[PDB]
Amino acid sequence: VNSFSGYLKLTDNVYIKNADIVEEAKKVKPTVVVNAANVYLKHGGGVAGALNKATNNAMQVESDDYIATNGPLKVGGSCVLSGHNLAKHCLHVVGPNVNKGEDIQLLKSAYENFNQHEVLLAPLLSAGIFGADPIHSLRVCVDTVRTNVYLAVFDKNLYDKLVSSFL
Ligand SMILES: NC(=O)c1c[nH]c2ncnc(NN3C(=O)CC[C@H]3c3cccs3)c12
Repeated sequence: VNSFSGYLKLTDNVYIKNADIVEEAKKVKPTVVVNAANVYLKHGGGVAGALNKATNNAMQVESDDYIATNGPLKVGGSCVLSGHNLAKHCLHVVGPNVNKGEDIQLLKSAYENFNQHEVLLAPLLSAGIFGADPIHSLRVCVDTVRTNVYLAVFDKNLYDKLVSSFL
């Protein structure tokens, strides 16, 4: 039994809510919040910009040090950094950005990173401003992640569409 409230059960291990992941993080303080990152950990907009803003830019400062030491991530890859005031840890996961011309088949690899953590609060990878089909992303999530995932989808119309079309 955990502290997530109001989530709609989709499968054995996947749940969903119409909420801002940032506000969910401030309320639950989960062990792991997932960031929808890019390979440079440049947190300008989307989920990343919103999370980073909520940390008063501390996420970006930490991320710049990480990149200076380790270089960029891979598309489909991840790294674990601090969750700052929002969670114990932040798992920065790079889904492919179709609007940048990145390869859609890498979305499954991106979701595989979730399996290294027992419970996660997460956004819908590669959707929104990342340009991929959100129905496809939810499908890949449910078919790839085996650990317990609490998905927050900010857009109300999209949330309703995702629930109503889910198989
Ligand atoms: N400014 C924002 O994008 C958000 C701020 N809080 C959020 N909490 C949940 N989801 C959000 N965005 N996203 C969707 O609505 C579906 C896809 C997902 C995205 C993932 C990567 C880029 S956008 C946001």
